[PDB]
Amino acid sequence: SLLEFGKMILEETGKLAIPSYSSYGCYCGWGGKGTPKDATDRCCFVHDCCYGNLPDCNPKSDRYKYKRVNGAIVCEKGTSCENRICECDKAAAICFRQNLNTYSKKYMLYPDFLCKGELKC
Amino acid sequence: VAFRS
Repeated sequence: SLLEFGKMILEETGKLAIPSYSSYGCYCGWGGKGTPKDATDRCCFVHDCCYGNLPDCNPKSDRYKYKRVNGAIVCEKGTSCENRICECDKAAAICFRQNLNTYSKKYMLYPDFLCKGELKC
Repeated sequence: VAFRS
């Protein structure tokens, strides 16, 4: 679920998902169009694609379980949709951690009109 | 929270 994703994001990065990743660049929190602004925004692009791979799942609300095996996220078995959602979220949280070094606060609340063009998944 | 695309 979105709330679990946000807890995963905070755990990985120490930033709060709202506001650090809820309105960032072209794809975080409200993606759709545009060239992603940086690597963090590409994490969100890929995460959006990842959810897009699951048209009959409901990643905003469906809850999954995961645990940590020293540091590492391990998705626990739920329904097929929960497993696949968890793997999307795990990847994005790891991606955000891998790209913290280039996170830029100037992409928070990034205006829509600066995001133009479709980029295929 | 987030809630994109």
